[PDB]
Amino acid sequence: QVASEYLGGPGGDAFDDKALAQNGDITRIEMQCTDVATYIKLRYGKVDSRQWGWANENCIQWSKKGVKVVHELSSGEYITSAIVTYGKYVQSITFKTNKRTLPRCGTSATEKSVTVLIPGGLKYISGRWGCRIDGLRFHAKC
Amino acid sequence: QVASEYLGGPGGDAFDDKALAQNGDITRIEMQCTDVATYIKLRYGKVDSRQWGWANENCIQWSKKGVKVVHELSSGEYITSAIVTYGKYVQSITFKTNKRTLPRCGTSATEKSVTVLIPGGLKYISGRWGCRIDGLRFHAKC
Ligand SMILES: OC[C@H]1O[C@H](OC[C@H]2O[C@@H](O)[C@H](O)[C@@H](O)[C@@H]2O)[C@H](O)[C@@H](O)[C@@H]1O
Repeated sequence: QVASEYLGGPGGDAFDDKALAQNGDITRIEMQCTDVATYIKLRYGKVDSRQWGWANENCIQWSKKGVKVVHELSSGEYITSAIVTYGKYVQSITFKTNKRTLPRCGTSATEKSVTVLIPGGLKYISGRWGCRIDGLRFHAKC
Repeated sequence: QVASEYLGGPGGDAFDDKALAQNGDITRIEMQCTDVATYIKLRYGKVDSRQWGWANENCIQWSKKGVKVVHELSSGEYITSAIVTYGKYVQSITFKTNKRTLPRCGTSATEKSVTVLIPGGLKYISGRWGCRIDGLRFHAKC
């Protein structure tokens, strides 16, 4: 088991997709994206996780909601890196796969930025969520 | 395996330690360091690479030379982060391991900076070299 540092802060509630990943490779990314990323929801084989973020419509009181973005992954497509900007929360995420680069979720990229290599491809994520994505940790197929 | 983007420029000649890295984990880092890093040379298990940089002493016409810096890694110690400043060439390299942060090689850090995280540890480097380190790419273990 290989995993990155946790990137983000202590708000929200912890989540962990470890068990759900026993379904198989990530086949889809769903996010909600505005000036910042407000939720993430990956699909492991055929099974989605819960929506990790945008806990309720009342969250408009603290950030914009944004637009739902989906990337359906093709067979043999694996997420191999993530550019993350973060501070108190995850601000923006830019995934790259072994087949293509994907657009950034979160138009603002002003906080500290790191490029996380994800050896063997991303296996699953853990982190913290509430009205947005408080933090993420990337667990690799290695 | 998964790799970072290529950081640097198109000068020099390509090198790639992939085949050498079959000989083992990185056990040693050697660099030549002045205001910029002028060469890099890793050891994989017991097997040293060629000196990637400072092709000859007349290279002093185009940059300073620097001092030789050796870091021996303990068993189970691996490089989990590389902060690189770069443009036309690699300017500076700051390696962090799971045990300690190593000093920057290259006292000047004025060029574009990137922080590459390598969960599980760096496996090997590739890049381009001549009088100095034209560029580097970081390869993970899977
Ligand atoms: O590795 C750097 C560089 O090394 C050799 O070039 C040395 C210098 O050549 C001068 O002609 C030039 O004006 C300088 O900019 C170069 O640093 C090597 O031949 C070259 O390919 C490399 O980029």
